[PDB]
Amino acid sequence: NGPIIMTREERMKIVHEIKERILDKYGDDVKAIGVYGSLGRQTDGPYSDIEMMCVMSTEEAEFSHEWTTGEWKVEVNFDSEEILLDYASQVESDWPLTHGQFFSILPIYDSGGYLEKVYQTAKSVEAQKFHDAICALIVEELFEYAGKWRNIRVQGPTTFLPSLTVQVAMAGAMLIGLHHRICYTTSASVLTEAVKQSDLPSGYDHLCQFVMSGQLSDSEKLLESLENFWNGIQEWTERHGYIVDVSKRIPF
Amino acid sequence: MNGPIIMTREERMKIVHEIKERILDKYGDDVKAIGVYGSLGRQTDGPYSDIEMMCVMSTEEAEFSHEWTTGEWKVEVNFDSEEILLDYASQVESDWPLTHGQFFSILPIYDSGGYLEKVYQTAKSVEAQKFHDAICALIVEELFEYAGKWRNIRVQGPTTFLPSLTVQVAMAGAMLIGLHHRICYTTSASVLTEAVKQSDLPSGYDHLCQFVMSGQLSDSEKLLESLENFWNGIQEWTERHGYIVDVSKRIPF
Ligand SMILES: [Ca+2]
Ligand SMILES: [Ca+2]
Ligand SMILES: [Ca+2]
Repeated sequence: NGPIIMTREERMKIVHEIKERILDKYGDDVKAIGVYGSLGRQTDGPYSDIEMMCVMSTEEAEFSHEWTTGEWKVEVNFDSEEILLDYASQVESDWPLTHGQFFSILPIYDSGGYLEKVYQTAKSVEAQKFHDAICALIVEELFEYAGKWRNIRVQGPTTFLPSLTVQVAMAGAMLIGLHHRICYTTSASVLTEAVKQSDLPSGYDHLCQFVMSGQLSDSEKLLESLENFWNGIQEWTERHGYIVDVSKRIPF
Repeated sequence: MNGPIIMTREERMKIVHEIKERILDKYGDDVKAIGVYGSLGRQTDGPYSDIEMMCVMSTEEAEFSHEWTTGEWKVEVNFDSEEILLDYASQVESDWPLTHGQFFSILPIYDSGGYLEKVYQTAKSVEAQKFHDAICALIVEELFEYAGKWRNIRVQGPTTFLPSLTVQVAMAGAMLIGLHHRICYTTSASVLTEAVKQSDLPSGYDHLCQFVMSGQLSDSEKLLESLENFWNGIQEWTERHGYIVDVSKRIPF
């Protein structure tokens, strides 16, 4: 029947049942249990899934249980303190999408201030890591997407252009999120929050309008808008000092 | 950088061999094999395609990569020990149809002892249970989650997320189809076109892909209807093929 509507009180009842199950099963190996995501922020919608995190004392612990009841869905991640802290301090290309977890933790069980430590680690990441992540995103994603749509212009298929344009808009949102060091609230709010930030690359707002309105059938206009955004990227990185090394033909 | 420039396969292969000689110079007899994959590996590279290369190392626990651009072209070279690579080649994730075509597109450039053939044999010999498990996980981890997201959109917005969400659902449906038929899509651009040509699709998937491929994603009510129809098709299809776990308990551990 798919996911059903639930109240925040019903979801918190489920969360506390899962907390008791975790403590019953894993005992003294549990350091902390938290709720994150929309429920952690107390902004869960009628149909939201449930996301929980556990900090384990066991070295190298890294597993998860993710299931449905037919009516709702739960994901519980189990990590050692060291593994969780390392993950909280790594800035990947999709950091603005993934690390909102650490700014939305609602502690429900904690034997020693562990979840507060995780939050402090996540918020204290040095500026250089975002600089590195931005330069990596330009090479690994945006430059690659530019080749993809330039291939489409000369040989098709234009049937990929709507999906690719969605992917380019999301990559630009990651670029903006890394620059401003902000984690988007939900996947649904990524594009709306991205285009409200200051110092956007030129052409990004215009590109996102096609994506947000769903008007992705004019292939020529999309290709022109993608090229305009790609040009805006170049000027923007120059403005903010996100300079990619292009000097080495083989960098090893 | 003016972005990716037009190149011929001849020009791209010239770059590939320059990279090969550097790899052999630097790592020497620790290099067991070097291959090209992707579109260049398939001899179907387009004018603007990037370059992807793989290196099998003899070195214990070797696992690194170099990914760079010259401003005109972009290269990624992955270096893995044989055991690490073969383990990766036999692991089936939700995006297996998108990642593992690599192992069916190897163009051998250097090979000291049948290593690249071994990689290919490992990738093509994955047990059926791993695809069954990956499909059941994909249903929970992505499709069920997406259903909650678009039902939230129906009742509280934002509809500005619906075109992107519909694209993501179509892609997840393509992963489901690719796992079921054991097929790896050639390129990112051909995922949906290849997916809808497979047999025995969940009901509603063709209609959903029609919105995504045409780019006509502005009618939110039509998208929501199409998504629910595909979600109904998922229920019927997974049940008919046995991609079903017991969901009766609130906590299954
Ligand atoms: Ca790539
Ligand atoms: Ca790798
Ligand atoms: Ca999730």
